Amino acid sequence: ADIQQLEEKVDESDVRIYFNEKSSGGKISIDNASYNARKLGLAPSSIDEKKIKELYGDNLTYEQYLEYLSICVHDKDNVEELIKMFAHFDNNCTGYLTKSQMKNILTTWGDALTDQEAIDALNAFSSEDNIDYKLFCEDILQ
Amino acid sequence: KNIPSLLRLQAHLRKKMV
Repeated sequence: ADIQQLEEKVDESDVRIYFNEKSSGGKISIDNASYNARKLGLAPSSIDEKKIKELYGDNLTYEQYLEYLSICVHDKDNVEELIKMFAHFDNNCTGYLTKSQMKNILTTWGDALTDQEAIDALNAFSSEDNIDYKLFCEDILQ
Repeated sequence: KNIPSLLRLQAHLRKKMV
């Protein structure tokens, strides 16, 4: 995604308003840029954050913030890759993982969530201890 | 293993919680 594509997917008015909400001295921190990206429905990972940081440092001008948002687009995202990641841990091929198991996965590798973030993400999907991870991934991409 | 896909999942969880 370049900025032109980005501004067909998100509303530029929101992009600007959210920048104004968080900016200081005409610039926005990467943490606040990621917060804005999420509000706009985008899903940055640490890969995207480290990329923009290498280019511009941790405090972005408006145009650099636009370039960051374009990096956050991720058109190739899909449910299948997520299900397959969880299915890796589903040895008995039940289609289920417990909340404890999913919490472990989410808080151990990659851009690890805190225990509370993981608990809150899981409890929000289901009151029950056994999670149909296929249904969970469909819901997370909703 | 499968780290890229895990990062995408964690990214969507952070998105949804925002």
